Amino acid sequence: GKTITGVFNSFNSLTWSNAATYNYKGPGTPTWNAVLGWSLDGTSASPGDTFTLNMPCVFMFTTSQTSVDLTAHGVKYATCQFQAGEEFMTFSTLTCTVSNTLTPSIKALGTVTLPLVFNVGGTGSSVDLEDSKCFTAGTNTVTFNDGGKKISINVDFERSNVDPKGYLTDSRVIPSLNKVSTLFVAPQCANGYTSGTMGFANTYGDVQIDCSNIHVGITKGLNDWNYPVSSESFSYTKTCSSNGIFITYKNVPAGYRPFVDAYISATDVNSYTLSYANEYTCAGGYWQRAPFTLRWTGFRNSDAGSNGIVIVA
Repeated sequence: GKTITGVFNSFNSLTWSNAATYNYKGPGTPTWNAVLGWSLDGTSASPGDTFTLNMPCVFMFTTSQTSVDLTAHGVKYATCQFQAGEEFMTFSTLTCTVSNTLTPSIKALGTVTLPLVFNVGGTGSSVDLEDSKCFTAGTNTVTFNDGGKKISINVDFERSNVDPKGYLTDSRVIPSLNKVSTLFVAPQCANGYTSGTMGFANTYGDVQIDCSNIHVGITKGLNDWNYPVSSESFSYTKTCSSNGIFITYKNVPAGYRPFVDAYISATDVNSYTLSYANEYTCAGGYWQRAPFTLRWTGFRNSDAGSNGIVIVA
């Protein structure tokens, strides 16, 4: 029937719950539990009606579930659907629907908790690049929307403990494609890069590179969690197979960091290994060829649930 608004009306709590062993409290590190207040009124809301909650800068929900129910006392008065932004968009949403239990008489209240990770960058995609300027370390204000009607809360974010002068890698799962997105940023040559090679290959036949979905570029500095803030182009040659992706670059400018990121499929996405190529000759003669191998593991999923109170009137 109608498309109601203002159901989610309060941002009660936004608290971190380290999913795995991350050594900092960042928005890009799971899991952040958003507790939101909701209220449905039978007099003004009818079964079938629909409401969206729009959540900017939220990458995905760190749960295997595809929906969460608004449940006041073992009873379900609405079903909500998770729509992760991932790499498709900069925001995620909750598309909900009123259940047939919400009769004119019934008024349901309560809270819902939502395991969410933010997108503070991670690839050259327009999506991550915009979302890479969404938060900064320290005290931040996070705002969700319900159709013109906003709910906000303050939260403290910590920067990364990894020193941004060395080589930097990260990884992040994309469930809607069964793909893991990984990143590689060469060590910092403060005055620019003369030459260099950089990439990553699979190890022992479990990893494959999605050649179609690569990004290669240079970043003018980085954001607080060691992710690219912008992707320009520069002078490289590109070799890419389903086995592994490598570039040989030249003629870099001071203040810029070269990076390469790509979609992959590994057998067990919560345990895999990659081999990284690493030469760089700085603007300064410091030629050094330092390849390595890095193992990548899993996150600890959480649950979305709700509780509530009902008033039969």
